[PDB]
Amino acid sequence: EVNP
Amino acid sequence: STTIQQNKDTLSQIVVFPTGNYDKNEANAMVNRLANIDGKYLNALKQNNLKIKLLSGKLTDEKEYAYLKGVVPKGWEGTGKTWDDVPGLGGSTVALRIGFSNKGKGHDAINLELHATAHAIDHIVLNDISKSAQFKQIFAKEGRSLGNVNFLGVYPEEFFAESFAYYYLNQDTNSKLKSACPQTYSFLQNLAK
Ligand SMILES: [Zn+2]
Repeated sequence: EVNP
Repeated sequence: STTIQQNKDTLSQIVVFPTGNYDKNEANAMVNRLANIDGKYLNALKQNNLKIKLLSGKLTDEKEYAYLKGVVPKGWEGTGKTWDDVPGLGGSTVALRIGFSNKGKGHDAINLELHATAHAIDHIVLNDISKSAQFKQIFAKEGRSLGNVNFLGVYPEEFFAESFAYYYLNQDTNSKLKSACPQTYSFLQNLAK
């Protein structure tokens, strides 16, 4: 998972 | 003093510095800010072999984030920007541009590295607690109270990460969170016990  | 030192020791096993030239003093400042995070979370990140990668260039210039070139991040729709323009990423990994810590440096978080690391703690350590029913109820009440309503107010994982950053950045942001988001503050206080 990636989040800004 | 000894607890901050222990946390810096733990971070020495988590933080990865870039190859090549970079601002060593600012990288050290980022580590010092991360050391305010409760040691139980830092120890759990170390145990899970989570690396906090500090970068001197764009995130998408790293081989492992090249796949995000041209991708529009969640919450960045309509901005004309893509992951190529984002200074901080957190989740299953953490990647951070040195020099972009402060709000307004290409992002809206109160602190880039605490916000990104909060995502890793949420996802890796706490098994996506920000998407749990308990936190969704808190988010429903308090999730717009730090502003950025179209981002923090829409995605509970973003409200979690930002709240976490307020809790741990400094005494002033901690006090502001308590006044603005009392249930979130109590939630975070109890999580660290
Ligand atoms: Zn975020």
